[PDB]
Amino acid sequence: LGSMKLAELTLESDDFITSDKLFNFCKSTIFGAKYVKTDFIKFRQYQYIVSNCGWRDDTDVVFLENTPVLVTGHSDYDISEREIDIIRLPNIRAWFCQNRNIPHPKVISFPLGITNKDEPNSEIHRIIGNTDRILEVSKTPKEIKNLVYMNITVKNFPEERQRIVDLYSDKSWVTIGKGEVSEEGHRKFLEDMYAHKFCFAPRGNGIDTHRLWESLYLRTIPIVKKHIAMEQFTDLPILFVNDWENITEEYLNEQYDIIMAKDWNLDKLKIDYWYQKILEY
Ligand SMILES: O=c1ccn([C@@H]2O[C@H](COP(=O)(O)OP(=O)(O)O[C@H]3OC[C@@H](O)[C@H](O)[C@H]3O)[C@@H](O)[C@H]2O)c(=O)[nH]1
Ligand SMILES: [Ca+2]
Ligand SMILES: [Ca+2]
Ligand SMILES: [Mg+2]
Ligand SMILES: [Mg+2]
Ligand SMILES: [Mg+2]
Ligand SMILES: [Mg+2]
Ligand SMILES: [Mg+2]
Ligand SMILES: [Mg+2]
Ligand SMILES: [Mg+2]
Ligand SMILES: [Mg+2]
Repeated sequence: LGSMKLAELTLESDDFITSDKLFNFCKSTIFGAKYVKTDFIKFRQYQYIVSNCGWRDDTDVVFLENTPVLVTGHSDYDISEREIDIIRLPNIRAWFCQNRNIPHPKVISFPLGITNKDEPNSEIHRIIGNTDRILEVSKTPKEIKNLVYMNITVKNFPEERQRIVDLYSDKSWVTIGKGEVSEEGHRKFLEDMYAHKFCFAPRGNGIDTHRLWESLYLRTIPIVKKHIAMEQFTDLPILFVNDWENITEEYLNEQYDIIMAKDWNLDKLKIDYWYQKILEY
């Protein structure tokens, strides 16, 4: 009903999606959702019994046969056919997950969103988890320097990321950013991203990527390869590509005009949407 254009996006400091906010939300057992780090699903030693085993100081044993809402994240691991036995539990009303990798209506994707700043005793997390710096940049005048921003660690998924660097590095309509994860390097990254219409947001070790959401919060269009993990985000202004070949200035100019003209479900970018989505169970 209240959909809007990407350029009309406004953010408050608590809007930003992080996995910590959903984990934190689920800590209040009143809301009837159990949060399990995906590793404890993949390497379960019982078919239907799992535990966070002291992750986030949570040592509760979870009986999935008596769990109405399951939420998994804080892991590059996906939910796939290997978890079909858990999905088929008649008692489970919904499975909210990062990296959905099975076309099952019970399994609901949620955005990876931004790095968890509170990740105990981690400098990198403290830096690139700063949502205040995202909010800060998002309120400055958006002045476009170029068409597409490129700043990716190729090593993390080279079959896609190597093609992007090899094909597009030398284009006049591409701006390269050097990887720097200092507090100044992170600010520079966000300011660079903000000053482009698009950024390359290829998948990494995990299918979902922080860069995808960082781009959208800065009202920049992320370019992402089509994947079942992304199939529930088609109502966000993401440019979904079949492959990484034959991206041209004329192609992106046209896609910019089409995407910026449409209305999008931008409330999906705000954590309150996913609180309410869980609260519906
Ligand atoms: O110059 C830069 C570049 C990057 N960054 C930060 O670094 C983050 C990660 O960028 P990288 O390309 O190195 O990492 P990836 O995108 O491959 O991995 C990310 O998404 C996929 C998940 O599986 C990974 O756990 C997550 O780190 C960016 O989202 C951004 O927050 C900077 O702060 N400055
Ligand atoms: Ca690069
Ligand atoms: Ca193509
Ligand atoms: Mg069992
Ligand atoms: Mg996961
Ligand atoms: Mg998951
Ligand atoms: Mg992280
Ligand atoms: Mg990381
Ligand atoms: Mg990029
Ligand atoms: Mg992809
Ligand atoms: Mg063309």
